[PDB]
Amino acid sequence: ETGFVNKDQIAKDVKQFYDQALQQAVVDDDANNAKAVVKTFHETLDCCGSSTLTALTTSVLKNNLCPSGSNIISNLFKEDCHQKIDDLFSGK
Amino acid sequence: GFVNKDQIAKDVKQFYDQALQQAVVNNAKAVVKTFHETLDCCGSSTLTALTTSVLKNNLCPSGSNIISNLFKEDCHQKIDDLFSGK
Repeated sequence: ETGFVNKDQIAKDVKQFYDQALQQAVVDDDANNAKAVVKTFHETLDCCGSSTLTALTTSVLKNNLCPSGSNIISNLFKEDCHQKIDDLFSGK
Repeated sequence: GFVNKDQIAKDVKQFYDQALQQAVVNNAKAVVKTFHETLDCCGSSTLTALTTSVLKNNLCPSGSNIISNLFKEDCHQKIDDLFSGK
């Protein structure tokens, strides 16, 4: 209900939703929707991968799930998607 | 343990709507501006009066693109698009 949505919980749920989509996008060759979801998160939030899934990030990059210009080294110097999700809900 | 796409999209729209209300009347202005800039939108078709205030109070980013699609691609649509992968 509008007026009762908790910030910590919604941020947790969005991070979980993202992690679910990323895991499926990597493992499921027919997961056209999951791949589209993570591509949209990555482009919208300017991120690639998450801190809970660091061992996946190179597979994520290889399979063109991150925006142009994203690469292994450059991504190490960027915040991960979970931090970007926190920033969104915190207004930073 | 799965987060349902429709439920989380609904929750995020409600989170935005509350921030919009609070901003027009805390950190609500920063939250609204962040949503607007990140999602490339500036209000909601369901909250037209609040949308007017956003435009009068510089809480919306620049672009003919934003304005041409003010309600055609509003923040609720952008939130839907985020969770649906469009």
